[PDB]
Amino acid sequence: VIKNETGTISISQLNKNVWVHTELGAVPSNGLVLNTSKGLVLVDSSWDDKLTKELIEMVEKKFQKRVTDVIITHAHADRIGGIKTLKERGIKAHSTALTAELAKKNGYEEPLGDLQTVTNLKFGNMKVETFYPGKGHTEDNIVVWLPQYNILVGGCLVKSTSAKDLGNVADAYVNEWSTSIENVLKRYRNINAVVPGHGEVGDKGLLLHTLDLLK
Ligand SMILES: [Zn+2]
Repeated sequence: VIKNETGTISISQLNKNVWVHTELGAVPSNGLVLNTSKGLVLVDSSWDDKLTKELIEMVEKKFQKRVTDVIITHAHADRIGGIKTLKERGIKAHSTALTAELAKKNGYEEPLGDLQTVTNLKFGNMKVETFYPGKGHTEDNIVVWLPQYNILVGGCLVKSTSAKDLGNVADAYVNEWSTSIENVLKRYRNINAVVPGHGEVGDKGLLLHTLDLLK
């Protein structure tokens, strides 16, 4: 549970090799910091470059290793915003082809577009699975699964126990969103914890909570 001084960044621990990163904008977004024997892996970066830089520098210093990869969960500014920083420092920015094309169309530098519907990644000792469940918060939103701990990073497809709204539904697919959440529940039937795009960590109850919000 290491927070910065002023800047708006904090890092909470869950496992011996998994932490949560939260950054303020008017809404505090979440992400993941995975400590592996080959380097640090992030599930999402931050709102912009300035925040993304501070974030990388904070964890590299703490864990004594380099951030080598980042997985972008969708193309919105809050997730793709620090792409320039990632690209110039040589950090691999993974994403689906869809997320990659949406970032470009919106004027952002593009991530790798290497991820499929189900992609199995392995970082030294760590194993990470990416999964596209269908449209919801956006047309491209994906979730991240850590099998070794049964942890799920839901991104903005999943709302926390504090969200009484669906948020910005401008690029959302409110109809398929319920089916997409069901795809996640069907694929991962035993979840230990769930990390929402915004809000506090939870469990399977976050998905059911999102389903109710979609009614
Ligand atoms: Zn979004």
